[PDB]
Amino acid sequence: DIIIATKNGKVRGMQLTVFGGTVTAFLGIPYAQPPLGRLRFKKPQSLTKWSDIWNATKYANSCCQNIDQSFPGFHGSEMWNPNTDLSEDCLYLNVWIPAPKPKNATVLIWIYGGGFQTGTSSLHVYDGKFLARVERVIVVSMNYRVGALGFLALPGNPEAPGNMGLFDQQLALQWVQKNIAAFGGNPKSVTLFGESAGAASVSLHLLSPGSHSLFTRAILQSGSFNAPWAVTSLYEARNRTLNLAKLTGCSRENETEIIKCLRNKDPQEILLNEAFVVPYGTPLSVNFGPTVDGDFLTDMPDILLELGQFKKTQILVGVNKDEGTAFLVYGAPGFSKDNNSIITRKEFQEGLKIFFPGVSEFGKESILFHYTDWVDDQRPENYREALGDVVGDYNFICPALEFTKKFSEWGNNAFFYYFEHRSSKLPWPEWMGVMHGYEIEFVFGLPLERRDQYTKAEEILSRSIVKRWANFAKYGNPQETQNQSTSWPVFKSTEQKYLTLNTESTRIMTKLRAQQCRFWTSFFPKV
Ligand SMILES: *[C@@H]1O[C@H](CO[C@@H]2O[C@@H](C)[C@@H](O)[C@@H](O)[C@@H]2O)[C@@H](O[C@@H]2O[C@H](CO)[C@@H](O)[C@H](O)[C@H]2NC(C)=O)[C@H](O)[C@H]1NC(C)=O
Ligand SMILES: *[C@@H]1O[C@H](CO[C@@H]2O[C@@H](C)[C@@H](O)[C@@H](O)[C@@H]2O)[C@@H](O[C@@H]2O[C@H](CO)[C@@H](O)[C@H](O)[C@H]2NC(C)=O)[C@H](O)[C@H]1NC(C)=O
Ligand SMILES: *[C@@H]1O[C@H](CO[C@@H]2O[C@@H](C)[C@@H](O)[C@@H](O)[C@@H]2O)[C@@H](O[C@@H]2O[C@H](CO)[C@@H](O)[C@H](O)[C@H]2NC(C)=O)[C@H](O)[C@H]1NC(C)=O
Ligand SMILES: O=C(CC(c1ccccc1)c1ccccc1)NC[C@@H](O)CNCC1CCCCC1
Ligand SMILES: *[C@@H]1O[C@H](CO)[C@@H](O)[C@H](O)[C@H]1NC(C)=O
Ligand SMILES: *[C@@H]1O[C@H](CO)[C@@H](O)[C@H](O)[C@H]1NC(C)=O
Ligand SMILES: *[C@@H]1O[C@H](CO)[C@@H](O)[C@H](O)[C@H]1NC(C)=O
Ligand SMILES: [Cl-]
Ligand code: NA
Repeated sequence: DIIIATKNGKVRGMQLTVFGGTVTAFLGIPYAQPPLGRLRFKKPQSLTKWSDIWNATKYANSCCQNIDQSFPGFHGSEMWNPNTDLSEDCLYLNVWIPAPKPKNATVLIWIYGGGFQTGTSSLHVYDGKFLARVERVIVVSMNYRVGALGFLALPGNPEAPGNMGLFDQQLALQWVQKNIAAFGGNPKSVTLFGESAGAASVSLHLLSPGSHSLFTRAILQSGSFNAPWAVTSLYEARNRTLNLAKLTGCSRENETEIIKCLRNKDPQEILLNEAFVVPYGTPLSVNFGPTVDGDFLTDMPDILLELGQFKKTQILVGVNKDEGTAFLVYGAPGFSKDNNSIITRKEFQEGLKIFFPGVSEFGKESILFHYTDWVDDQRPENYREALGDVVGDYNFICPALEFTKKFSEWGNNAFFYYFEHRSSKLPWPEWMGVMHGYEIEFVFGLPLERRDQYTKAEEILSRSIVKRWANFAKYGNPQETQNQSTSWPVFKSTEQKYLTLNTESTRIMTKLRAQQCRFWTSFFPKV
């Protein structure tokens, strides 16, 4: 038996058998007063100490959220839905520590994605035991409030200031600082890493002064705050809030009176209305997300980035080959996970109307013109592939490249990756390629388990990525130094070198999506 004394009370863990060794796991440690009753929509509050032994032996509740439902019984979408009860009582975190207790281990903290509306840390693909076992790092992950209960904003009004989920994350970073030593971790070697909306969270911690001292380094997988979906303007945050207050019968004049009305509604009353606070959405709609609150974010983050106002440290940044395709089956016409989704030129034009609803007719012709310079005119997948690339280049790749250029221009080492391996167990059809979210299982080392029917090539690749990520955490340099690997060069503005990850041959390339990204980053803003 292992029991650890944390600054708030004793916690009891459990021991897991991994790869013929042992990992000690502490699942569901509370790290904040439960945000219930009058605490709804507030920043997380400090935890009251307990005298007993807390039995952190099962994953805790996941924060309230809407469950994905487009494909009932389909593992491709259900692997992402929560696997514990939904409750507002959900501010818990998990800790995996090597066996035996390490002396001064580097800590990796995971922040999951889910478009700031969904997510939970108990997903199978976020299991930190393999990293603990294989690399002797400590893995920490936390749950944070999502959707309206996590990001509803009437800015200035402390009854609902916005960024609550971000502050949840922050409080858990504070917990690791205050307690990870007791578990044998080094609070001075802490690396945030997250994917998608989690990677945008990580990026906002680089800007938040409150977070500057809570971590060492940062890994952004398929996400950054400069992505078009990542920050809600204060105008939209208030229209979205008033709309939700109308939809629930909570419109009052005194803005503080609205919040107490919203606090009396049931979580499902709010959750059911979240979809309609936007009149016309897109599949990338983030109805309740980060805002410039003047607390976590002291100014519009793009100004902070451009004027070097962020934590100076190393970053690891990267994207997947086919980021956009996932969104194509959540709304684009003629697309389906059950057929090859060959679409015509007309269907592609309505696809753009879906993803760019408020963009001029001239804007849409420019996208079309930029993305229909056929290598082979006769290829009938042409429009299908072009539409996924539009959505992927615009929503993930180009913003991550622009983030890495601007960040590295202030002198810190940056490393960029292009993940282009399609998991042999990927349940979505082949036309969807190397989708959003399906490098995570490689980062967490799931293919290291030989019983899981990943290929041998996948064991090698995951083993190399795990070593690169751990080396980045431990030493701020993502090399694999022992197995004649390709050396991973720094991303410099005036060359823009990146590393491709795959099974066949890891190579160095330059200026990824150069022409696409000039279009989206420089020209398209003018339309
Ligand atoms: C655990 O290790 C720290 C040092 O961690 C390293 O330095 C960090 C800045 C960061 O770069 C990490 O990735 C590194 O692994 C020890 O901290 C030192 O403690 C002495 C004690 O007198 C103090 O004088 C130093 O200023 C501290 N900082 C450094 C940088 O040396 C810490 O003592 C170690 N603790 C245990 C229990 O092993
Ligand atoms: C700001 O919000 C208003 C109100 O939104 C409407 O009411 C909400 C409760 C919710 O049900 C939304 O989906 C509604 O659309 C928006 O004004 C509406 O815009 C639509 C556009 O199709 C129009 O048909 C309605 O008549 C408008 N209703 C009112 C009362 O003005 C407005 O567009 C939002 N501003 C944005 C999104 O920039
Ligand atoms: C690919 O499928 C889409 C979606 O159709 C659904 O899935 C199919 C596998 C099959 O089960 C259909 O019966 C389902 O409706 C097809 O697009 C639909 O086309 C019909 C008729 O043209 C139209 O009424 C629907 O609104 C369309 N729905 C969507 C989401 O586009 C598409 O034609 C199929 N493409 C190919 C190449 O087979
Ligand atoms: O995952 C989200 C939000 C997210 C997104 C939405 C639809 C399709 C794909 C991803 C997102 C929205 C906006 C900006 C970035 C990411 N919601 C809960 C729910 O739908 C689950 N997701 C869908 C799957 C589809 C394949 C892999 C990714 C996850
Ligand atoms: C914690 O778990 C141990 C072992 O299963 C059990 O004996 C003990 O009663 C539990 N304590 C509490 C407070 O649940
Ligand atoms: C709104 O309510 C709060 C709390 O009751 C009060 O302090 C504030 O003065 C009220 N504002 C207005 C404009 O009535
Ligand atoms: C390097 O290669 C050996 C076998 O040749 C393998 O067992 C080991 O896990 C590899 N390490 C990494 C980090 O790829
Ligand atoms: Cl054509
Ligand atoms: Na390429």
